Amino acid sequence: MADIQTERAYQKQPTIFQNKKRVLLGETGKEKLPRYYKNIGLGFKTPKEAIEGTYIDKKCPFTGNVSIRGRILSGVVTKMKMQRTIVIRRDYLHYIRKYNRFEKRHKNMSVHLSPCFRDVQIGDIVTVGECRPLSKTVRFNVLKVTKAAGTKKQFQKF
Amino acid sequence: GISRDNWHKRRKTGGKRKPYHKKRKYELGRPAANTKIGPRRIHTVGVRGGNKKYRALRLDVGNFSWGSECCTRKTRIIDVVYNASNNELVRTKTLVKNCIVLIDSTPYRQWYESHYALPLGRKKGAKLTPEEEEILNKKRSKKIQKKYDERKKNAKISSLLEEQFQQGKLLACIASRPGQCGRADGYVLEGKELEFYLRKIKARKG
Amino acid sequence: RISGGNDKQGFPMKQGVLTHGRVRLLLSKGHSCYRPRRTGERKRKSVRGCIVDANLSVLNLVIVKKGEKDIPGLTDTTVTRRLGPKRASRIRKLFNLSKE
Amino acid sequence: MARGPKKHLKRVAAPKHWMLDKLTSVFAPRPSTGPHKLRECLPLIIFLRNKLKYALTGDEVKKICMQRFIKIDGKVRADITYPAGFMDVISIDKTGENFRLIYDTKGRFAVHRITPEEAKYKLCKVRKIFVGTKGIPHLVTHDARTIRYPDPLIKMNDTIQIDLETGKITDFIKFDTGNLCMVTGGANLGRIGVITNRERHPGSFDVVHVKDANGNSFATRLSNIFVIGKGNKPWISLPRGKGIRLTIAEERDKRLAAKQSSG
RNA sequence: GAAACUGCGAAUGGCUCAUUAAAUCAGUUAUGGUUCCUUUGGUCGCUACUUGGAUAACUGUGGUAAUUCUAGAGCUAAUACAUGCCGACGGCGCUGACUCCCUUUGUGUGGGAUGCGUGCAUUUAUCAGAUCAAAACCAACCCGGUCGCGGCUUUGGUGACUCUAGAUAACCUCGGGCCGAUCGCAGCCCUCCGUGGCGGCGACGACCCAUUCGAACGUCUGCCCUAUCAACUUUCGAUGGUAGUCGCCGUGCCUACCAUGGUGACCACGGGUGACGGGGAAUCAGGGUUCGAUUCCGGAGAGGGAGCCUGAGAAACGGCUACCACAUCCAAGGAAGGCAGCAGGCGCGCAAAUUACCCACUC
Repeated sequence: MADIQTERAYQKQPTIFQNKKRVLLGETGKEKLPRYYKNIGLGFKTPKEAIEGTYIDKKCPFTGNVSIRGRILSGVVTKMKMQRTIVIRRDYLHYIRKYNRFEKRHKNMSVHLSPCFRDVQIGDIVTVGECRPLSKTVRFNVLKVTKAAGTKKQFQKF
Repeated sequence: GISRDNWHKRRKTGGKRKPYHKKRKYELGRPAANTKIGPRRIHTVGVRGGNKKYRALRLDVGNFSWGSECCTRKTRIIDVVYNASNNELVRTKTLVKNCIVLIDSTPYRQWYESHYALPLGRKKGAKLTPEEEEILNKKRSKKIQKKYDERKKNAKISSLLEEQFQQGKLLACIASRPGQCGRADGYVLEGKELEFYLRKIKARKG
Repeated sequence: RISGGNDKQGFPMKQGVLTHGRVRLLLSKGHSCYRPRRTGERKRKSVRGCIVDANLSVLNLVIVKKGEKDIPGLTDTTVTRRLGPKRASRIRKLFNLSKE
Repeated sequence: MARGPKKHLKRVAAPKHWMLDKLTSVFAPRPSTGPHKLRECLPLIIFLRNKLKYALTGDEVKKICMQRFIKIDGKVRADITYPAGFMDVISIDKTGENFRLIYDTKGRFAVHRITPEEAKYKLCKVRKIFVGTKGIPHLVTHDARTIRYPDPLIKMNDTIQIDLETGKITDFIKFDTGNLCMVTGGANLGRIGVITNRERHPGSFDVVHVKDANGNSFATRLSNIFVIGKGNKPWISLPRGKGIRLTIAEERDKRLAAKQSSG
């Protein structure tokens, strides 16, 4: 919040510039930084916390340098010990045709999760879309979070 | 020789993989430019598709922008003072993208003093009056002093730059890739970027 | 003037190899002592250094200044007809012709 | 290994609609690089040797072309494997005849003779719209033609008419409901009908629904629809059978009843 | 019209199945993360009536036991190699000596001597991108009118761009971006007697868009036997973050600093395979079992490993350099080599054809 330059190099959004002319503000002041953000398409909506926020993240869909294309998928949040990335589980049934019966299977995906989502928990349901390769094992990025079709965080009044 | 392939290294599970084929030519890599400060030395290489690429080994001069004033000019490069990635690059004086450098203030000072009709880099009267006062004051029929309110009411520079101009050097940041373009070229440090790197420079050695 | 020669075993001398021995060099298009059979070909082959010794099969020499005496046949014989020029400015330069 | 581009074609690998025999040979003509895709063209040698039968061998085709008799879109072509395709005109001024390439309702090029005043124009589908330097607008067609200064009402998926002596636009048809079209790919290849609905998806493929003269209904991806007339009437003459695609039982019954094929 | 120089092709075709178990391969999708000879269509006006020197074929003299080995001497060309005008600057922005009019300045004007930059590509920085709901005061005015009221305007496109087009300040590659010192057929029209040109048909060539043929990298789901294989990976990069280098481009691809991650009983990690994958083949009431080196499609490799030149395209073997294993000739100094192409031979073994004829057909 109050400080974000925790790295050895200065952190800023590309395409935003601050004028060093007409700088007078009197006894008070206003934000020296305007905010860059965009529409993703496909009927998704940009979070309020991306527009009203102050974080820097170049891999963010709403406020960074990525294009959402190809497949849209969903899965269950299962681990989150990395920084700005999480692991999700996908479960399915496989048909074996000699018998007339099914077999249970799973796979894991590592995905990139930006700030603007900040109340996610293990067992939440998440929707993701493809990007260019973002790191060695990461190809997908979080577009929406939900806990519909399941029990509450704490008691039923949540 | 050198190569940039994905298949020489292990998978998500920690398991090995065996080679699928010999090294291909499209997987190639080459040694680094390691560009120094010094009089121009550039070499050229042929690249995939028959195109050409330029590699700078020595550079003495660059193009820099003072974005606050919409002024850009060809300028001498003096020294390197900070590098976010590795300290051996400033100890050996190597020039790369987002490196922090010192540049000659003169062509910006000459543009400002002739545009605003005011002094900038001056200490005392002995470096104002004896020559070049005729840049500042001349006959100007119905353009003499009050019509320069279009200039004078917006002339004041930031205190952090007025302290740099008196020493004859400005801090700047490299924006081009010199080992790929053959050019060293960028912008003058200002505002909170200038406060950030002045704190980092002082906290390292001072 | 000394213009070159051949070793025993017939290997040629070439300029810039500063020894009395023979050596093996990787030759390429534009060097003497090699003629490429394909575009971009290079081959490694034996050549003799620049220094003259008793070992040579033959020395090549060219007369750069004549004496007062005549050497039999070699300096008696008058010049042949050669072949004339073919580029237009070359013809003008030979006969001192005007531009018109 | 594959160290560069290929330059042969095996006869069992060649496009099915050319109707090549099994036993004369191992190879087929590789179509010359050009305005139409390798799967979607007819090489000029297959038209002169196998369809029109003016030549018995590839050498008899070579010595027809080198005499400068054959024109495609009004230009003389000496290349025997040149890739002719949909809506092109071929003219043979020495025999006095003109042709246009159009699909038969079984999904293959028909021979279709035309009158010399209809041999003066062709129909083109729009692929791209863009702006170049100095703000000049550009158009691109299904057959690689580039046009400067198009009419600002001409949009994506529309059909334009061009005169062949000058290469400039004369008139156009908008893509909208109720216009006549022909199908140029998939299983419905070579059918004709009116556009009746367009269903759209953001990402992936749009789908068009089309209605027949006999009241049948069929659908395809939007990339397979070519518009050929404003409302009910086409801007080009059409081959025997007019795109109606009768079933194998109707085709049996007409073949018995009409006694055609020298019965 | 021999030879020779220059251009293009030789990266396709043909042969084999050793390696290879989420690898290859199949169906399905993506480049809004790249490159692209040729074809086809756009585009092609910021000494000059024609420049420079120098080699091959050829002529002439040689060296070595020996090879598609080559040296010294005398001549001469270009669409090879290297220079460089003319024509059509008349741009439009910025400076502003002076000058004229209402109002000494400021502020509204119209002229204007004189300088500087001024095509498309290239590197970096900055600017603008127009549209929506409702009134009331004040400075100064567009405009209909005069000393307070009506009424408005400006590239294109996608589901989505830090897209395309536009404006400003500089850079620029040079020896190291473009804008023709080239070749062949028929001749012409004239302040016109062989002159000023303008012009008909082409041929070849080159920077940049778009095509065509592709190539490369990535998404989702799919595999034979094994526990006498239960835990594995990890600055010797393992999983992730920030900045950079290198590369045609995305990316631990690699480097510095930091974090402590990632996979497994829904079988990881390890071992085996007389394992190249698929279209397919034999047998078969219904359900199945077994096979697929082999004419079509994809991959890999030219005795074994490694390195590299040329080019749009190769880590090429009918290209080159070296080590390792074989092996031919010699005057013992040296030189030359790769049939898993077609015929043919030896060895192996139960086990497999002629050292024939032709470009007539298909390409």
